[PDB]
Amino acid sequence: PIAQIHILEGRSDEQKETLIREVSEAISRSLDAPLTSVRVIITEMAKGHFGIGGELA
Amino acid sequence: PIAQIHILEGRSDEQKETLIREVSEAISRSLDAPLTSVRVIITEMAKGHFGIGGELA
Amino acid sequence: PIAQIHILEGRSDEQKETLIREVSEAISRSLDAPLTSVRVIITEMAKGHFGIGGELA
Amino acid sequence: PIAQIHILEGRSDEQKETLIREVSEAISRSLDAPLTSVRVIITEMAKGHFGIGGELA
Amino acid sequence: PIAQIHILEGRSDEQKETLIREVSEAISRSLDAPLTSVRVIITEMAKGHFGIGGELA
Amino acid sequence: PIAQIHILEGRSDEQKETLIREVSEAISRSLDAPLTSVRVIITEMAKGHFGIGGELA
Repeated sequence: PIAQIHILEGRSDEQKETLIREVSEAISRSLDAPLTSVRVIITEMAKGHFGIGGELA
Repeated sequence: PIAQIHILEGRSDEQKETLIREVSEAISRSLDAPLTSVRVIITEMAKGHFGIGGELA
Repeated sequence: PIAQIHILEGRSDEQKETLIREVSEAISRSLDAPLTSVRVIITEMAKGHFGIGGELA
Repeated sequence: PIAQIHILEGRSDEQKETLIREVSEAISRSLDAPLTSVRVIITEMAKGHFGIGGELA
Repeated sequence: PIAQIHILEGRSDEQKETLIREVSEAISRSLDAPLTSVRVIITEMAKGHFGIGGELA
Repeated sequence: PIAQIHILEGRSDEQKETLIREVSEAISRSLDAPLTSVRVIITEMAKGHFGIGGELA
């Protein structure tokens, strides 16, 4: 499986490193698929590039 | 709804702020869905990262 | 500009046609870009594929 | 945060429901983000649309 | 490298198989990357979901 | 067709320029579609934003 997560900028390297592993584990557990086949892509968004209800977050 | 718009870099903060609101309004109008449920993601592409007809824009 | 809009399935072809035109006009307006240069992708989501808070919405 | 997970088709609704909840809880854990603010998109891939090394896997 | 290719539906399995192999070989060539490390995703678009200039193309 | 390729950062401008053309040619050949209708988006990922098997590449 291939997961792309869109998150707001500001997180540290450690939180994003935990994000990749815990999500890959949750995908491997829920789908009974090999952990080694799971790939995770983290995409950071600037505050001016993400909107909720037509307004910036 | 969740909209991701791929645009070329070079726009100002104001044009992208208008982009998020006007697109979210157009999605809310066309789908009769609550404006607050609409999310918009702006993804900027460098000139060397976007091609048309096999050539750079 | 290229826009991909994730929406829950269930809309008619007429509503999804309205969604493409209203969003394209909104993108062309906010960025002062040629309308013919704007492309919109509609990606439908089944009720079993979209979640909010880990729960299927 | 918004997550889009590309998986090969074939899973049941119960497995894809488990996938949405376990991933959302993993994202909320790693980023200390509100669970209700996490959205997950499941995009199924036919066996004829996914390739590894130019060969259909 | 991971490639997602949005195409209008209608192609045969043989053409979409050719598309995956030719693109993977092109990516492996340009980046000097291992072919087995290249994955290609084909995302079909209905004629009612793709627009050019706000009009369904 | 619209192709988005997720590649690791570190490539030069020339390798990415070759990537756009060779992939657009492979898409145009495999689908018998006009080369001018093919668009390619290159998305770079930092080393801390891409995982394989729950670990960083």
